[PDB]
Amino acid sequence: NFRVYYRDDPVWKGPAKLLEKGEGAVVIQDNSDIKVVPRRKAKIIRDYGK
Amino acid sequence: SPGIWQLDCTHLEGKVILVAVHVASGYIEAEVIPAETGQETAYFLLKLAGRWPVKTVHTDNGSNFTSTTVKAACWWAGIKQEFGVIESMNKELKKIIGQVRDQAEHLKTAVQMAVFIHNKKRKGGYSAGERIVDIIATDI
Amino acid sequence: SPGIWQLDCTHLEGKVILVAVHVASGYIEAEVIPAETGQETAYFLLKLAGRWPVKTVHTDNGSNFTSTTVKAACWWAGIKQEFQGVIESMNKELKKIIGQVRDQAEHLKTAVQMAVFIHNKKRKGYSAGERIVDIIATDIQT
Amino acid sequence: FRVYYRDDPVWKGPAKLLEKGEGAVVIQDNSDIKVVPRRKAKIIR
Ligand SMILES: Cc1ccc(C2CC2)c(-c2ccc3c(c2)CCCO3)c1[C@H](OC1CC1)C(=O)O
Ligand SMILES: Cc1ccc(C2CC2)c(-c2ccc3c(c2)CCCO3)c1[C@H](OC1CC1)C(=O)O
Ligand SMILES: [Cl-]
Ligand SMILES: [Mg+2]
Ligand SMILES: [Mg+2]
Repeated sequence: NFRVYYRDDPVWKGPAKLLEKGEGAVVIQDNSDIKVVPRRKAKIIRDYGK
Repeated sequence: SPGIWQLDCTHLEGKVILVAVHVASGYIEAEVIPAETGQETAYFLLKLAGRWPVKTVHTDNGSNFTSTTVKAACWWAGIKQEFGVIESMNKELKKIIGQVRDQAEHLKTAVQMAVFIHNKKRKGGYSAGERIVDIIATDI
Repeated sequence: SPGIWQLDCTHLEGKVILVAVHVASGYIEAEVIPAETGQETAYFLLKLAGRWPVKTVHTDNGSNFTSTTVKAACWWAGIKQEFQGVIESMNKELKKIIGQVRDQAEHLKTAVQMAVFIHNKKRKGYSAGERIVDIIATDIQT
Repeated sequence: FRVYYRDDPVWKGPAKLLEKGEGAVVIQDNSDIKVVPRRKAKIIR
């Protein structure tokens, strides 16, 4: 439903699983690694086309 | 299938031409992009997906097609990615461009003239532009 | 008529958005052009004419629409030019969808195409993208 | 079969194509016989 794309490296990483959305950061899981990414450096894109 | 497309890049005069073909009809769309990047490729797909029911896109392993930006566009638009119709179409497009090249200053103008000529030509009888509209309307 | 279109330019973030609407269906196509000139307008029409059976285009008296470059493009593609409500109402509708999704993308051109996608895929059920394909295919098959 | 040209950066035309040379084109615009260089002419079929 939701997929998160992020930057750590200007190359955009992802897609990652959305674990939690905070007011200043998002918690994601890329592969087996849990990452905390600020809101400004993340893109939570929904499968709108469906 | 009415929703399968093939995309690939061809080159003329040092410029990058991104071509999309509707496999079931031969209908084509092309655009000269300033760089062969995932950002330009994803923007091309977003425009295409808003015009036609794009369900599956078949490309080679080009770095612009496997880029993260394209994956995000296909995910948002609900497009599935899979990795000789498009190759035969690039040569067909290149041939019409060479026949009309001297009629325009810019290559991008000749490209769209060639896309116009290809999509409007009947077999001998429907054109590729008529077939894709026919195939999609029947699917509705 | 299945071949009547309306074209007009709107502005957001200092950028020029050229919009084309299929009157009989409400289907839209938009593009952010680097300049509001006849050359950019003619190139847009050449892409549109290779896409749909464009027979008549209705515009205002903007200098880009009355330019010689656009007249040359309309002649080559066999397009008749005529010089309101539909495109004016569609510029506001497009701007409304862009404002709802603007923060989802860095570039304005990404938001315009997301809004074009949203507008053409929204049903009522019949969506605008389904209507133009249905209207044009009915003219072909009959 | 149609010639657009520049005499003024505004493109003039359409004019009738009479002859296409390697460095110039002979055209008729309105009732005038004009001769225009190749670089300042658009010969569209
Ligand atoms: C730059 C330029 C300047 C003047 C004109 C015309 C005669 C005034 C054109 C032009 C327009 C339409 C057209 C053709 C040429 C040739 C065949 C298809 O229809 C162009 C054209 O680019 C513009 C984006 C289309 C180009 O690439 O030459
Ligand atoms: C510049 C940039 C960088 C990274 C990405 C993505 C994160 C991988 C995207 C992007 C691509 C597709 C997409 C979205 C964003 C959001 C919703 C619709 O689908 C863009 C995008 O521009 C690209 C020409 C579309 C923009 O304007 O933000
Ligand atoms: Cl937080
Ligand atoms: Mg390739
Ligand atoms: Mg206007």
